[PDB]
Amino acid sequence: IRWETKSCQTASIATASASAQARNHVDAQVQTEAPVPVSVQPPSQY
Amino acid sequence: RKAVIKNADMSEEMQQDSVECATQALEKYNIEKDIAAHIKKEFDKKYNPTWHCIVGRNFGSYVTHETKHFIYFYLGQVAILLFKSG
Repeated sequence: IRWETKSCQTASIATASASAQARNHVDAQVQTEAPVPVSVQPPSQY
Repeated sequence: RKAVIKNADMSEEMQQDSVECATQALEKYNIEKDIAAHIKKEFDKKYNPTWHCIVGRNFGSYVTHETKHFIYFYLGQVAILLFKSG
């Protein structure tokens, strides 16, 4: 005959943002040098 | 399949389990969709749903996860993103 009223509640939760990324690239530039440290005719005496 | 973890919000035991699970997945499955599916299902069974897995060589993501249930790591050249949300 005794009806008791009760109130229930569950705990809340917490989320968080995040990200993923594959490997990254970057540019590059090269110029080949053309040095010619060469004389005309060295008179050798080997 | 050498593992390198880049980011995690996860217990150490689950981190190791994730790497071992993904490592087996790559040994067993050739196609990324099937690798991802295997990994996802193993976590739903052990760690409750709802898990999601992304497996690949070229992607970015922006996702929302439940605290303590996120990891992002590589196995060699393949990235695996594993998290719970929902």
